[PDB]
Amino acid sequence: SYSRFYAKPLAALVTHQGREILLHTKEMVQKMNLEVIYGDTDSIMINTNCNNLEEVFKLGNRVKSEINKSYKLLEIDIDGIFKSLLLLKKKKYAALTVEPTGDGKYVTKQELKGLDIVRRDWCELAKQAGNYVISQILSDQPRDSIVENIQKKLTEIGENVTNGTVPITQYEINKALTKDPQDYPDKKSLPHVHVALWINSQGGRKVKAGDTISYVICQDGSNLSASQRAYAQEQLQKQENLSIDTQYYLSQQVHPVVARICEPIDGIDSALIAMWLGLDPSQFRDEENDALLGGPSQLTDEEKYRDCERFKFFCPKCGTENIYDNVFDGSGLQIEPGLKRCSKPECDASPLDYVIQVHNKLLLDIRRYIKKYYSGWLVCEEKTCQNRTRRLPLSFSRNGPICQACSKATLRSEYPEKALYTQLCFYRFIFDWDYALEKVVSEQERGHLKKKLFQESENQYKKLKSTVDQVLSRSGYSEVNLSKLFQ
Amino acid sequence: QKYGSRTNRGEVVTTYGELQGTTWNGGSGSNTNVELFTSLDEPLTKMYKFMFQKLMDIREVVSIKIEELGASLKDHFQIDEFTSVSLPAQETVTVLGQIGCDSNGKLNSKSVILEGDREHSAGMQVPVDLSELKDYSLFPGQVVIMEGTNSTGRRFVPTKLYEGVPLPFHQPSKEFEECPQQMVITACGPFTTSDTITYDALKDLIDIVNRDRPDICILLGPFLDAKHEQIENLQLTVTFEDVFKRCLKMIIEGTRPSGCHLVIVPSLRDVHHDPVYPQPPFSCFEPAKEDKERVHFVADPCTLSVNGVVIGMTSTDLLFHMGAEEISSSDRFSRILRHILTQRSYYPLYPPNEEINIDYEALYSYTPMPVTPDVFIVPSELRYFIKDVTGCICINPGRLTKGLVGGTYARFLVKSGAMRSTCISAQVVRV
Amino acid sequence: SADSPQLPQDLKGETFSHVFGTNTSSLELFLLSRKIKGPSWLEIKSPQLSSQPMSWCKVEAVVTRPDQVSVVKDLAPPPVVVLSLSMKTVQNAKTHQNEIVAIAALVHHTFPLDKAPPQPPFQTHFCVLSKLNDCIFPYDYNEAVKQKNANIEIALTERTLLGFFLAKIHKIDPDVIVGHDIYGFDLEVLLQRINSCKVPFWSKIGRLRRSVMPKLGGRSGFAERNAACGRIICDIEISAKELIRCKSYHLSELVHQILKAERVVIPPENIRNAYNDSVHLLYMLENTWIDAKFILQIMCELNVLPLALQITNIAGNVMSRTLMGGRSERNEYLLLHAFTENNFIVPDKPV
Amino acid sequence: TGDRKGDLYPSSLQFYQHPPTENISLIEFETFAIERLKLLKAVENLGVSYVKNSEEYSKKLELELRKLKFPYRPLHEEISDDVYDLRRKDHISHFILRLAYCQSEDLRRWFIQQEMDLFKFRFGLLTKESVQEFLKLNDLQYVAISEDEKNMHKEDLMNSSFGLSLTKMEDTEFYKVPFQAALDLVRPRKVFLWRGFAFIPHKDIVSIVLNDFRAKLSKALALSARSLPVVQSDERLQPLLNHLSHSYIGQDFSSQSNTGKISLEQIDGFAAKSFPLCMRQLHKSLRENHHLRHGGRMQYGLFLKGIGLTLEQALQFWRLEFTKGKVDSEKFDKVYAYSIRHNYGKEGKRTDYTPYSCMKVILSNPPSQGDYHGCPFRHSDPELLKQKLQSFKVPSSGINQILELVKGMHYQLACQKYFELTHSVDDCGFSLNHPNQYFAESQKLL
Ligand code: SF4
Ligand SMILES: [Zn+2]
Ligand SMILES: [Zn+2]
Repeated sequence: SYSRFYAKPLAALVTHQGREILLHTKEMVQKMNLEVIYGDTDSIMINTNCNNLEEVFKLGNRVKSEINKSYKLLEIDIDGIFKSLLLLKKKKYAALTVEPTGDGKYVTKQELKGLDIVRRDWCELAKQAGNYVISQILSDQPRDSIVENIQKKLTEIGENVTNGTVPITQYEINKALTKDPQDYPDKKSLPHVHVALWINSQGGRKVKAGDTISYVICQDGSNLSASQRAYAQEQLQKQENLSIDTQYYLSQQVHPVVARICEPIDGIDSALIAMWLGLDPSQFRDEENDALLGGPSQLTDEEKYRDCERFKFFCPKCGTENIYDNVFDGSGLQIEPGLKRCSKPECDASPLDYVIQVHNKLLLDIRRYIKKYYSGWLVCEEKTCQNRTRRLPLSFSRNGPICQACSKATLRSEYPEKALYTQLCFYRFIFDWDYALEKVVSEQERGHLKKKLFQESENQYKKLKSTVDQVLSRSGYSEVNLSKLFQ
Repeated sequence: QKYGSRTNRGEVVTTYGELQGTTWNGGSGSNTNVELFTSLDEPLTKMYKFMFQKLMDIREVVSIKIEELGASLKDHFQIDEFTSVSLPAQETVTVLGQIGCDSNGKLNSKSVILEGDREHSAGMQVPVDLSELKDYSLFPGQVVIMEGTNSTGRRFVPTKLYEGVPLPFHQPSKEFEECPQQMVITACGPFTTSDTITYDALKDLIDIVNRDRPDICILLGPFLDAKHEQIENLQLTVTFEDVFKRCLKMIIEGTRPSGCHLVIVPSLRDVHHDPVYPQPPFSCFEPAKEDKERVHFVADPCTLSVNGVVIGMTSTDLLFHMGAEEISSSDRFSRILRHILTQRSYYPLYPPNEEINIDYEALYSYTPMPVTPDVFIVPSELRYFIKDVTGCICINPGRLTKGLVGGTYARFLVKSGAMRSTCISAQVVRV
Repeated sequence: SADSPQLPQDLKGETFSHVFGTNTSSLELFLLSRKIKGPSWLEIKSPQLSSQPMSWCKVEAVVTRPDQVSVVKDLAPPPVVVLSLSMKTVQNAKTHQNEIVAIAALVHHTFPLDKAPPQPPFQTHFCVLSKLNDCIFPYDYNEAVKQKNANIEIALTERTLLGFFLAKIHKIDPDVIVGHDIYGFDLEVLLQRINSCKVPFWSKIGRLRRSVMPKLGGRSGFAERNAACGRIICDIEISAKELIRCKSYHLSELVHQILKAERVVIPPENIRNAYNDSVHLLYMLENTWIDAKFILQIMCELNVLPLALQITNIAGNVMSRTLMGGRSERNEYLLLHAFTENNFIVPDKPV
Repeated sequence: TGDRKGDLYPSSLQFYQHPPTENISLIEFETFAIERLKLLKAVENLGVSYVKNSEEYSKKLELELRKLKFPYRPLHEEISDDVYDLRRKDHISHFILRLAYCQSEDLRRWFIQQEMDLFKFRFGLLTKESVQEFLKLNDLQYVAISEDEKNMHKEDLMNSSFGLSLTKMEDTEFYKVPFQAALDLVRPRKVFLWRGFAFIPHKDIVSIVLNDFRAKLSKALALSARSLPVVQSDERLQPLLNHLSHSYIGQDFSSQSNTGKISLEQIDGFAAKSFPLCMRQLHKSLRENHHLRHGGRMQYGLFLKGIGLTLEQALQFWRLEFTKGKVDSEKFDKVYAYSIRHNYGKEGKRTDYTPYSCMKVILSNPPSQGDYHGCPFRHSDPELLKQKLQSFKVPSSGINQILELVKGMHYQLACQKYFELTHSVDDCGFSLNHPNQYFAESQKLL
């Protein structure tokens, strides 16, 4: 825009043509049984799927020819070759750069871009684990061997930690104090600030800004967050009531550093890494593939609402919680609407009697979810940062807000609009009599439910669904303005 | 029990302005003209679709807020050029930005950051060192202009903090020159005791209204509090809408003898209404044909014109929200009120408090203060007061009910063109 | 004439609808009129003598009419004087300012612009060291400096250090000054400390005799201030960003990636502690000298100056703006020359 | 015209000139988009398989239109609410697909082709009255000749239209069009011109109409591609529109529900005739090398899940197989078991517990040397494929057919033809889009 010759029409036309060329190139490369694993106006990263460098050069020449055929003046060059590539983002990868020495022989050199960890408060255990994982990935071995070696090392580290064979110096975490410890607004959640306050309280050399605090997270029988259970090493050696919190050191130190490099491998997830380390996977559980498997619009009800909270209602009479996740409960002729009988067999109270209370609880839950959405909590997508802030910064990358803790990753909403929309849709679903009858219910069950003795329940369910429908009618996520699209 | 046996009924707990008799009387809304302040921007009068905020839209709204306020201040101060906040500065430069906290806790003098706008700084932030600033008063989300230096390129050191510039007051037309002084009774929720749902304080206030016959009665929410112990634990045998309808019927029908224009302002604590700010007006009640011209369902915030007198009002507890975050070098409420007036927004705090849901497009469209109001009603959990901030009479009438005990309301007299003494008298009185 | 007023951009009359070229710069008019495309050999007919010196240059001439300047062709470029500059500063916790405490300069007097970079990249060098305002020198600073057998000058104040630096820049008269973050840090700090210590003749940093210092960067940027007018300032940060990809463009990363060497960074708290022993002070000065050497080596290895010359010749702009980077006019001049050569009314510069 | 209807949808066929202005729901948006994608894919498949004038083409297209509830037949009753709804569907869905099919020239061409085909079919189902109505509503102003004028130019008309018999000609009615619209007919002298008007039978007119339609549609697609930046910012519609062309439009197999009981001993037998080639190959490799690479492991295992193998069953299967070489029980428990468990779980990226569809196998994860996954009809050299088919003793003619289809990149159709040959059924009665579907149909034929 600042250009002396700025011409918005010309720039728009050039950009549009560039888009067309890029998409056509993707189609061509795909037709050649190869994969375009990245593409930008400046470069294209293609998966040759070959183990020979000569065939790689042949495929590059063929791709250049195919592109030039449709665009004569578009001259392309090969900028590099990678033997192996772990890719998380352009500017975020590990690779074995190939320099060909001639005559079919080449030399490989490791190249890590964007894998440095901004946070420096990491125990040597996690650093060594990450180094080993990167060494295994950047070896010329196949995928299966790499995964087997990674599993071996992770199980070994977990067993060593749980057996207390790990040198204590490797549990130490060093963090720099950028302020006076009392001046941190989040001092409660910060362990190094806790240790600095303790050090100052002792009466020795007071720790001011610029000082490095070394601490180890220890279990002391306090039922307090890991931040509060942060102790200096000497205190751990002296008290005799302090033990290293191995679970913390495996879940919060090793697991992130390892999963930030291993999760991209297909077949490995955070849960698998947790299992290998010896933790509980329960605590750790692409649009193209989704389209290839049905897309977001053709999901089953169970998969569409699997992350949504179910409707909890406490019986006024007995006080037992009732979880509602469907309009109907039971099978066969024993099937009845969920709000007909209490979940406690000894309780004869019918929740359908207290439908005013159900309405009020529904409104309170809707308010709770709307408040959660408008809280605007953002979390850094980087595993090694996981910065949580309410403040949205005006500094944006192409992908969204830039995290101001590490300055290298995007902030993602903790409770996005889709989450709230799906929650409201689920609350509508658990009260949709007609939909349940048509889709969820079977034939004999449908016949048993499509008679009298349930008309009153049907009317009450319709009234309850009216509330969620009213709320959804006021949501901008559930409406598409076709005027704005087509003009 | 405790409320019904109180002994300080009718006590004047605070006074301001011309002394008046022990009894106040009004015109019963006879020669009264109440409307919404006709400014350039259209008012919020109907529900707007919400629950769909794009982070890009929030970024744009915040950036344009900073840019617009900075443009007005630059014209006012004859500032030559703004400089990018992030760039190093060996010599003194003027920088426009908004204040924030480097962490999630409460702001302190060592955790201040300045975030620039997209036009001059590409949205970049910079830490701020307040060691060389002799006097300051900063809260998060405050748009400021500062002269300072950044020698290390990593820490901005302000040397001057430009003062705020409030909007000009309203210049009333002569159409209301001959109108008499108008009486306004303002009360804020909760209206029922913590352990009851009978609205006894509301009945007492309605009796007071019929007794004194004010010209306007401004009732601010909540009317069915979400924090009421009965509401949270689900002990109510009737729907929320039914209770609210009963309350509104009580208010409207009970004020029939007084003939007083009722201005109803919703609250974020209204369990029956849409939880979003700016809050749209109530729309679940249809007044009878004999009360249509008397009842005004307005939005939160609201700028009302009463015979030329501009009254700003908000149900949101602005003072409590900003007192928890304002940092000063050395009256705190007066400082916060001046901050609100100078920022020219009914909610300048960013990020907001944990108890308010903000739709930022609606905030941009419906929270700008058109002018500096003659009277500014700001109910708060803090103590009641009547303050004069830069010529604006800021009234905190407290809340009608304070837990188990009765609370307070306020009554004031407004006349356009009086003496700038548009507020003849004001009093915080007990219920 | 240029002394007459300037017509409004939106000027319109009954007979004419628009006015083009009202704000065209004198330099642009000259370059497009005489078809001067980048650095070249120019012949001046009927040169005059300036009444009083206007520049800090050895020789001066004046041409009354722009038509007297013609472009000679096909001759080889001459050698240029290149000065690689590094400086050590310390932040003052009380005054919140950076005090220049050391400067090191490496000078090559015959630097080619069309040949290969010389080996070694420099011929002479000088260094100036100062005490940090009540940080007295170690007992035997003079003896150690003399034993080092170097061109080290000890200044008793920052004012004397700046005066010495300006005198040396005047005497050497470098055509190119190369540094790292020179536009953004070195020049700004130099000017601030010159106007703070009240050092006369700041313009010796440049080549024209200027009385008033340039306005702060504002929107244009640090580069577009022209502090060293008439000298080509090469910031290897911008040149590296244009010519080579790196993880970061701090000097240490560039040294690691381009020269395959290791660069030692003296922590800020150690710079002021180096005034306890003469050995430590000499180590700090040698670190500054090594930094200057690294800057010059990176410049030579990337071939920044020959590439800048070729880019300027192809585009046909001023070389200083070629090496400034950013929003400076580089290819706009290519288009301007083409359109002027094809009878076009080029657009007015945005204002 | 119940509540909120109007004269916005006069006729069934339309040129799709005026964009919709309504506010629809996201669910309606997605349903309409997917439904019209199914319709267009059915049109393409039927066009490849059959001749567009064939009666089989018409019957199958009518069946698809009825199944997806799109307007295809007129109704001389009135604008019934239901009818209105259908027409609204058509109108909105079309434009949605425009937004989906304007990014790349290839896509554009595909869209245009399918749309034209559909339009032609619908025109072919229009009664003369309805036809004229249409030609009027769009200001095409083509006149149907009178009977008297027809008799007046009887001989000229007889000699104008190729292969028109006297009585058959008496049974036909022509239309009068300006000659500027019948360029392609007049140029080779296959339609009579009188006083600046061509007399086009009921068969050629569709051609002119289609020409106009195509022009308009191409222009529209260009404009849509020009207005793309405004839509990319709407995340809600980005996953759909950016990937609609690669959207699976079959049934779901993630939830087994009632898949029957399969004994391991049966599996080998299935590989004879019920497993599609993609799976058959993997089975063979697993029984030869006693091992499969990640890709294959996933593909095959998920297929097995789809055909009803239970978690325990799968664990046994894989266990034994790997144990027959370079693997011991402990190894299977430490490295591989978790894989199978996740395959049978409901947590992951939806590519871990969902059986892969034909498109997933064809357009994703191309096999490398030593990898035996993927679609043989796509990822195997044509000659090699021919050899394989010969090894299966499929009749030569059938082989030729299959190969022709493969040359057209109609891989799924090739597989379908193979199925039809192996089971000796002229018509399979289904459209192949998932290997598990393949298996199920085979078993239905037993
Ligand atoms: S077309 Fe589908 S079912 Fe047939 S072999 Fe290929 S992937 Fe398998
Ligand atoms: Zn119960
Ligand atoms: Zn981060």
